[PDB]
Amino acid sequence: RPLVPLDGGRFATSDLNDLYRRVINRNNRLKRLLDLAAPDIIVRNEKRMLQEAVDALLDNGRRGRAITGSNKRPLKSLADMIKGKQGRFRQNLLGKRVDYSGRSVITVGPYLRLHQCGLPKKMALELFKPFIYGKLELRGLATTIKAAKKMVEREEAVVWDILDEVIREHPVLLNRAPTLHRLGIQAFEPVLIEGKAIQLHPLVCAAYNADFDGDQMAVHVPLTLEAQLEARALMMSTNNILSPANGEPIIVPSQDVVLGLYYMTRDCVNAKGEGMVLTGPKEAERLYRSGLASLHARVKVRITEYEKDANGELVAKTSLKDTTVGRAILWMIVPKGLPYSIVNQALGKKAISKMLNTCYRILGLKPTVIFADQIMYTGFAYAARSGASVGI
Amino acid sequence: KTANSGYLTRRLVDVAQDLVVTEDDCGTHEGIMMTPVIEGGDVKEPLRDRVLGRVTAEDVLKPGTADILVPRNTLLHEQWCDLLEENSVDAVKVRSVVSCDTDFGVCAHCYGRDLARGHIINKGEAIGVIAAQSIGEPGTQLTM
Amino acid sequence: TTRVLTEAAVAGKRDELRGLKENVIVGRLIPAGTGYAYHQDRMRRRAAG
Amino acid sequence: MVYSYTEKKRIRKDFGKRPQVLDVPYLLSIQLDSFQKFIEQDPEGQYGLEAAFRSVFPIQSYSGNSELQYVSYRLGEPVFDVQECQIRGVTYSAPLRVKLRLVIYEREAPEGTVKDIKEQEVYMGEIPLMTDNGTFVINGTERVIVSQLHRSPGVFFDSDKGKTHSSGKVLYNARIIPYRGSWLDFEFDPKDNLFVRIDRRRKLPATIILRALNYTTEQILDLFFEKVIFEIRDNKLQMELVPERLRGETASFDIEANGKVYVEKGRRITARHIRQLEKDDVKLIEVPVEYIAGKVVAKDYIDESTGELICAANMELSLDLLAKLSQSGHKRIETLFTNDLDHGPYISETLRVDPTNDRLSALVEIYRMMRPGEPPTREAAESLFENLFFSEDRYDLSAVGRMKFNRSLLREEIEGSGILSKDDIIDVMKKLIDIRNGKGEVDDIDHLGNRRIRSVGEMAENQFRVGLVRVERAVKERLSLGDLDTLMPQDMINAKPISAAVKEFFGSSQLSQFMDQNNPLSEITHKRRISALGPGGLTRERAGFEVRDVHPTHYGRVCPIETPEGPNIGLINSLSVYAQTNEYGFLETPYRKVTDGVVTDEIHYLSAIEEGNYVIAQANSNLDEEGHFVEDLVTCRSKGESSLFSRDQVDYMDVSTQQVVSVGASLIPFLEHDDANRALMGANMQRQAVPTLRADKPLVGTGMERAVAVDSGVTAVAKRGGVVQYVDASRIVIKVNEDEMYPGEAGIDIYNLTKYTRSNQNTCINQMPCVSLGEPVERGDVLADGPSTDLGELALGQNMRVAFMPWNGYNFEDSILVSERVVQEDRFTTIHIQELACVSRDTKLGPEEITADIPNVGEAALSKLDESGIVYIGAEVTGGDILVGKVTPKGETQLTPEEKLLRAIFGEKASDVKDSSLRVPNGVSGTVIDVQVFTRDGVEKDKRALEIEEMQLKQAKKDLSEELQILEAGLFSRIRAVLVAGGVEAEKLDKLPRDRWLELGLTDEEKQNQLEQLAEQYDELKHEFEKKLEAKRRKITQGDDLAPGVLKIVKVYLAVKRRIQPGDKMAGRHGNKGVISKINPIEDMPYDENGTPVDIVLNPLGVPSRMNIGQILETHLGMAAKGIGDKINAMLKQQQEVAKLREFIQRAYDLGADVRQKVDLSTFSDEEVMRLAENLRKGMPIATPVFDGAKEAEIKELLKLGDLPTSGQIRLYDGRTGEQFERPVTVGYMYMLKLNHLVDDKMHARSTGSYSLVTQQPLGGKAQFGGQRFGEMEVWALEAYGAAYTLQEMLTVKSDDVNGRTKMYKNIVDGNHQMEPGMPESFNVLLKEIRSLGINIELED
Amino acid sequence: DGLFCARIFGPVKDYECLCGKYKRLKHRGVICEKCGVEVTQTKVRRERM
RNA sequence: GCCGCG
DNA sequence: AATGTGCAACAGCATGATCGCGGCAAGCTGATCGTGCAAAAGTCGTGCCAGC
Ligand SMILES: [Mg+2]
Ligand SMILES: [Zn+2]
Ligand SMILES: [Zn+2]
Repeated sequence: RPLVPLDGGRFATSDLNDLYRRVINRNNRLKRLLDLAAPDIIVRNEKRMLQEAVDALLDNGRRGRAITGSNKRPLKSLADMIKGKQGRFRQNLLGKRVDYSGRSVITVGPYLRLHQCGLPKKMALELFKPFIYGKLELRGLATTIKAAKKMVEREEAVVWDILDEVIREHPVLLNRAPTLHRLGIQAFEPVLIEGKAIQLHPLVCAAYNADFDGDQMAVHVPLTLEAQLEARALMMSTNNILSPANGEPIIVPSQDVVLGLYYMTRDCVNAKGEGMVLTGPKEAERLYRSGLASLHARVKVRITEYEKDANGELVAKTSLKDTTVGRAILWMIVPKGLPYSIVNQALGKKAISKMLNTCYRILGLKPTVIFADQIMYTGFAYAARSGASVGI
Repeated sequence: KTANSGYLTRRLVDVAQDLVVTEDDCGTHEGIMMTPVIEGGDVKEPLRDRVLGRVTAEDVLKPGTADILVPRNTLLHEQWCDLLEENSVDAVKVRSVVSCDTDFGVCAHCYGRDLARGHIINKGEAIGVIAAQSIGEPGTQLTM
Repeated sequence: TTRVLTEAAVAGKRDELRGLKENVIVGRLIPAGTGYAYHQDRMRRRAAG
Repeated sequence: MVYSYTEKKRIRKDFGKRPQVLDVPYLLSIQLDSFQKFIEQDPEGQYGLEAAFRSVFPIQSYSGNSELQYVSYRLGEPVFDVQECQIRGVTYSAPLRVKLRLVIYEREAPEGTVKDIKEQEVYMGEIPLMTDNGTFVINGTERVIVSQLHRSPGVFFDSDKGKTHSSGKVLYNARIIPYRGSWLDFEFDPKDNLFVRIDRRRKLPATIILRALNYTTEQILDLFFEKVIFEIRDNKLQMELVPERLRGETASFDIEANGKVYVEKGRRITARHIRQLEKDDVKLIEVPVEYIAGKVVAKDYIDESTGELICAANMELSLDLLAKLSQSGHKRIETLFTNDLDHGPYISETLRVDPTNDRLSALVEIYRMMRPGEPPTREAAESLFENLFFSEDRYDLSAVGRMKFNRSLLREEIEGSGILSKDDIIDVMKKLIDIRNGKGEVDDIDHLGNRRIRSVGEMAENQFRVGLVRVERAVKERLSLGDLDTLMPQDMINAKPISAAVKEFFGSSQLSQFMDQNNPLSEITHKRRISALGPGGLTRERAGFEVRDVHPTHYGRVCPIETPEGPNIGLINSLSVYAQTNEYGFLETPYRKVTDGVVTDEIHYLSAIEEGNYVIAQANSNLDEEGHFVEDLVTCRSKGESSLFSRDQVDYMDVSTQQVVSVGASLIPFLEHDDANRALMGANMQRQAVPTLRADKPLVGTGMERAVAVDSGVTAVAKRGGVVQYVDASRIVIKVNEDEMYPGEAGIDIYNLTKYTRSNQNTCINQMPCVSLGEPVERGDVLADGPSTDLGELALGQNMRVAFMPWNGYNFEDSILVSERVVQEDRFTTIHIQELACVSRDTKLGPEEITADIPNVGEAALSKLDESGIVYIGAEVTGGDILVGKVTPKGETQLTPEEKLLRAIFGEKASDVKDSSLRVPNGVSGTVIDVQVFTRDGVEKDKRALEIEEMQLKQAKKDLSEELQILEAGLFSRIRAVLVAGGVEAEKLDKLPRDRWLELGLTDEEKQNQLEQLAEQYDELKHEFEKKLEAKRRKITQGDDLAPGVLKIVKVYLAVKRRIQPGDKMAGRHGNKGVISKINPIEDMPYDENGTPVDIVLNPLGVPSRMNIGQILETHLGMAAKGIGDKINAMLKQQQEVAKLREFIQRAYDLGADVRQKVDLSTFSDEEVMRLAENLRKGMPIATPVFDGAKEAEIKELLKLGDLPTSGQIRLYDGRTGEQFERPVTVGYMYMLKLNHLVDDKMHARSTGSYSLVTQQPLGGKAQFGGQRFGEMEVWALEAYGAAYTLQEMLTVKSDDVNGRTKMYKNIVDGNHQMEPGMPESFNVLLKEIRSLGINIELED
Repeated sequence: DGLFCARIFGPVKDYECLCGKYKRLKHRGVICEKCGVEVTQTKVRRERM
């Protein structure tokens, strides 16, 4: 129950100090008037006053409509100041402000992988100060800890190189403010960037319910071997792909990725190239990119699929398929083992989550992660190529 | 409505905090009968959605008498669900957590597979907090 | 908390720290997840003496 | 004439389509008028200070024969003007000097006086004044006071929706709310019992107050009920006939009229039988005795034989009592109606419940109920009841309260006593009874006819009245002990309570908050704000759904769009453009009268109540030239609804199309194409824009920007505009034209622009001139434009070439992709200014000195400090460089030999005294702008102080010598003319000084009259100039009387230019916001066939799901405007001859379909046309009013005139691969804003810092080096993951384990990564807190 | 014998005791004759009741 | 206590 | 046929009503007397010897 300091040497009595002083005053007065053979009524009055004061101390706000003071506001007694909101909410029970932590605005980084995030070099070198001190001391650069502290303060180039070294495989975990479900806090491998805003992989945004319109995220550093393994094997974005509420995938293409995948896998009645025969998807990409064919053109393409019908074995079948150029170009991205029938559609955010789900249920985890990253890359690329826009 | 959602999820988390998977299999025969959720003149919940990733409590019988389709105490995955959809199964008896009868926890078999990963759930997964968060994450989009 | 402590204070009960919030409050490993394995070692030693 | 001089410089292309009847008001009428009413003298005590003074004074002692008489008051001149007052950091205020006198009366002679001391004025208090913009600069801040929306005092009936007892019975309650006092409640018990609630205490039976007003049982029964008479003579037992009352009843027996059967027993009860009975004139007829059994006697008949009588009111009758009254001779018996068809059994039940029937009994009962302490003795209950109600001072509902009270009860008179009578309670009780029966209806509480607005003047008056009664309670005491020697200063003036109350209100109150300074728009919005919270208002948590909704009466009074988003939605609003306040304070709105079928021009302001009965047209109703309605059946609002009405039925018409939307929301072009919520976000987001280096006008505006810029007060506006004489980046000097001139001393106008000056939000406030030299200026023109203003037009953003297209995922979600050209051209670069302060204060060990020589600090740090110890002006500082060198002394009096050796080797101080110098806080950079050292009187002046003072003197003399030079030139001209009239020496007379010794004497008349008067005027001018200069110099140089402890104050200003970067937040004015994602190089952006690249690339997916078509329409309109600008710039580049340029500009301005703008360049000469065309080179600033702006055809044809594709989309080529994008892309010019939310103030990181004294956890938030809060839900998520070790380290090692922290740090630096956890200090604190109760909690083993 | 006391609740600054009779690490757990203060770590200001 | 941010 | 007991309706009181984050002023405001006397402790004007 520390005393509030003020201007000069004067000190301000806090809440519990006031309550204790009041209790002591009434107790002392009652004790002194007991031995004076005082009349019964005054003794009774003082006993009642002492009992009232003790009750106000021990739990204020009941039996006497609070005792307040100096602000016309009820005084914070022992019961009220248990913990924040009378429970254990604020300074105990999962309410601790944590050290080795930071906060910044989030922007979109489409160049990232599924397991990577962008961390500013200024936000680091401050979260990772003790690690950098240890590396400086261990490399012989700064013997004394004072030398290491001064060298980090002056931030020479060697400090930056050592920071890049300590970041290498140290996952840091980001969370957004209303952590509704468990996917609202995830561990990413940091990539040092020159900036002041955290760069977040777009695919994970749906998990965070995060849009890049002023949102901010907090970064925590798991500074322990066990904590590092826990972040890598339990909280990594490549680990929690499906939402643990219904089982449907939660890292799915959204917005521009869906627009790109839909624009790519569509057909029009007449376009550049019609009924033309292609030896494979590579010829389709060459024809589109050089401009001799359209993305929506209908062609016949030789396509090889792989099936897992044999026990843990992939067998290939080659056939000529009526498709479009865009679907053939997209086929170079699907991992081996998925049928071509998952691409011969329009892929409107319901076919694409279904195709990711089938990839997970047939191939595994890591091929699905690679597939999701490649889907986001190609969707962004072909949405930009599409030039889709809204006009009046 | 956000305040109501937060209070509701706090209550759910606190009521369900003390529940983790502690045993591989309680061995009970008890279970819950599951049928496609139907009201009026339309289909709402097919049996595939309601039975996927659960463990059968009794042998499932094809309408032909004395033909065991899927054995007792097995996990139903997409292959099993498709196989039972090929036939005409309409009610499946699958064990649930309200009859695990184990002490201070839930059997890993009575509880189905965890939805986050394809495999069955492992011992020590705090499923009460997960369930509370799953129920309370919506609510901000329920029109009260 | 006024009602819960009052009935606990009179009855003279103990917690035994079996759930998650009990272990989180006192800063011990929770009995769920990677801390589940550690908690089993402590339980057998208690029974054995 | 048609166009003003400032408007002629750049004329917007208004799209109009509907003439405006009345122009927009001042936009600041509420605050200025309220304070003017509060301050100015009023010869009748209606409002302001005079009203309070007349309310309190005169006051006399208790029969002391001594009185204080009040005679007028005055406000003195403020000591410092608002500029200096803001500079020093003192409150802008004026003194009160009231003239009051003492009169001492004769003790022996009643009503006679023996002494009359009429002393001069006496000083009390310091009243703050508002500036010309409506702000109270107090304590060196801005502090706007926000208007309040509260419940008008009066009578309100409520129905509680009829769900209280779950029985479906609707309970009606009436409530009387005074302006100042205690309310009254009347409530209904579901058992049908009246109840009364005083001061919201427990319920009591209602009849107690009726008994308390000397009302007997018979009288109250007669007042609250109608009485019939039953006559029993000769056993006939007849009954009076009242056919109107006998509506629904069952005939218990045959009913005959004058011996003829009229209605049979149980016959038809329809209206036909009643009408037939009423048609026949029938006297009283006999009725069966069974009917009277259920009746209740009303009066108390007295037996003539004996004093015994049946006085039991509310009691039924028995057969024996009939014989008893027949014996007593009671031929006629008065009984109440007892009829339940429309009326009902009321009041009688409450009186049956409570047996008290005497005034003393009721008074003692109510005294015990209100005051549960000592019972009274016939004197305390009466005084207590007197103090509650019908008390002149304790209870008071204001004139608005009396007006509302009378109107709610339909009384013809409006003015009345501001205190309750005995009859009004009866009337309100009867009204509650009748609304219970069914007559009348319950009124709405959210209705704007029941919500009043209190502005600054009324609240200030209330606080002053509180202080005044507090001072009166004190001055009353001494008059019994005061002799004739007492004077008004010694009459317990007691300025302290008055000043304390007024300062406490103005500075620290609920509704007097820091005024936002971003742009002039946020200032002007904050000034005209309606807050439902406040002292006499309602709290945030105590407001339900209904209070924060949009009521149909909100139409032209309160904006439906502009309001805060999260907590305060609906509780904070803004006035519409045209809304004002009644004489009482209710919101009113202008409308145009309609006579016959024509729409006249006379304007009537209608309140919320009055508009309910008239039929009001719509703003966009077609009209002919004569004013008639074009179409017969027009839209209208009749009673809170809308429908189609005939052309002769309407009674009023909307004045304009901006009536609904506020000033903030009337700035969004194409508002009618925006979703209401997105428009709300856009309006609330416009106010956070940061003023940029260079203001850039909106290419797509509304036309309200001139009003906002001019009436916001940031700009410099002429008041007697003549011809500009001198222009400088700091000053503007105008010579006023002779047509308007105050006689004597000639006259010029000098405007001193406020240069770089920090705002409340640490932005920069800067003014730069708009006029060049010799340029004529008219009254009301803008001379300089403040922050984010271009030529007197609000420009709070910049025009950016925006292309709507997804780009490689860099504009995912709401992110914004920006080209490097935006950064290169220094668009969106903003200057931020910061304050740092140092204080030289006395200490126990001695005085603190500011010296350049700082012990222990080397020469390198002192490089940027002068000989006085303060940084040079313009020094660029960062990190932790010393700004001022302040030294704190230390006490040493035990002189020890080691200290002798130390003192001998080093200096006389030997660094004994510590140093506490002002250093830049870490992470702050900039260049020093100004230093504002202040010194105490008596203390020696600082070295920089003389420099600053001499600068002030030089500026003052430079500014004041201009009028001196003008006046001396005029006098010299007059003298030259006089000497020309006689004895002119030509240039020789001009060669010698002093008019060549005044040209000798020449003629006698000239020497005696002309020369003498000229010399006299010259010497008087010299003397007055000298004395005013001396007074100004004495004013400038003096010792400040600072706080007793402080001896010197130093203030240092820093300025830093923040440039745009990825994390920064940018938004359009249509609710579309985002953060930047990447700063693309110039060559990577998409370009059109002309090779010019776009500046901003936006995501189209944000348009359809948000429903901002205002985005797209503004984009197309900006493209068309820039096309016209490019055409003008092209025809200007090749030096095309003027006439074709005038013709093209005319064609551009002559566009549109029947637009009310008729700008014609024929009346313009060549020079002004060339200037305008050079001003339109960047684009044509076209404007669309809010709800009647540019149409599709107008936009398309505007694009056509500029040789642009009418579709609004062009062909874009990829900047990296050169391939054309497959589809056409929407490209235009959108006007974007840079919000105040920048990553420079939002990036934070911590690894170790300072921990709280208790709970030993890291502190919270930036500026204290805090750690992010791992809240409850974060731990829930970690538990859901199963992360036990991460959770353990987040709970103990990182935060609370005191030894775990150090061990973990040592393990990390070693390179061990080992936990070694422990015991959180928070749980030990909790254990000690629980143990400090009576409860034992321990740790078992 | 105040609410904040030094005889109880432990010392105020480091290992120093009031009146400066015994103020160093050399003396430990010693109570001054003048003042009942004992020399200790003054982190006991959070524990003594 | 007020204002704002998601 | 009058009487005692158990069940139910109405009033009053306790409880809780999301998570992070940023910035600014003003309060944060705060005292038990004197008592008058020994008892002790400290202090000041003064004289002392030891070093240059
Ligand atoms: Mg957001
Ligand atoms: Zn089980
Ligand atoms: Zn001591």
